Amino acid sequence: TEVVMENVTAFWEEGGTPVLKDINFKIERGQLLAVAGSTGAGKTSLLMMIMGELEPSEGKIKHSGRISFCSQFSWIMPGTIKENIIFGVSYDEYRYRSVIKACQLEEDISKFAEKDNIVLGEGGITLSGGQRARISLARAVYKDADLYLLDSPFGYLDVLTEKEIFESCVCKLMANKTRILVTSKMEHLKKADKILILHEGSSYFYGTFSELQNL
Ligand SMILES: O=c1ccn([C@@H]2O[C@H](COP(=O)(O)OP(=O)(O)OP(=O)(O)O)[C@@H](O)[C@H]2O)c(=O)[nH]1
Ligand SMILES: [Mg+2]
Repeated sequence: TEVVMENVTAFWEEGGTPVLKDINFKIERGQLLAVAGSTGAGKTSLLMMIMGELEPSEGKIKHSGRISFCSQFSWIMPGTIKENIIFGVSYDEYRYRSVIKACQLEEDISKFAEKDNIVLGEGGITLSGGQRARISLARAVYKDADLYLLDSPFGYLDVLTEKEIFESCVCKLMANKTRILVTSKMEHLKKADKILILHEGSSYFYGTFSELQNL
């Protein structure tokens, strides 16, 4: 197994109300877990626990190896679009090209005279919300890691573009990788190996899309 939570309860503030309550799941190596639930349900907090920023007050957690995290808040640092995606990782042309293709960024980049050397975050280009989101996703996917934590990475994208990038990037390009995707969309839950729906910190549902269909 690659990631396990067993009877996990946790608090952001001692004496407070629990942000996660008796959470249980298991992800095998290479599987996809979809994490869903309304605002404040605890989805980002669950990712923070995997990254060691929140410790459990009850229960056990298993995870090993390097993590790549994509925040639900897209961000850019001053530098080229290539520098933002590589972000200090060693460069490889094939790997880089495959990521920008999977994130539909080749279309955006081809329109600039400077191509991948277009400068972001320095007052020149003003990126759209969807461009910043796809760049942030590409940055997280380019990093080599054992576990990918993709926190609602499809911000500002229309539903067809989100569907296409879910398929090209999360399902195809990342097919061999252990993935946790915070998402609410039906196709993503249907394609996931497991689904965890959180509600006010509790497990609203844990299982497969097919199991939920049969209910
Ligand atoms: O650092 C933190 C983070 C979160 N919290 C508190 O943990 C609770 C869950 O906060 P989350 O940030 O985990 O919820 P979420 O990801 O499911 O919500 P969305 O992004 O979809 O909007 C929230 O009630 C928050 O106030 C803290 O107290 N401190
Ligand atoms: Mg969140």
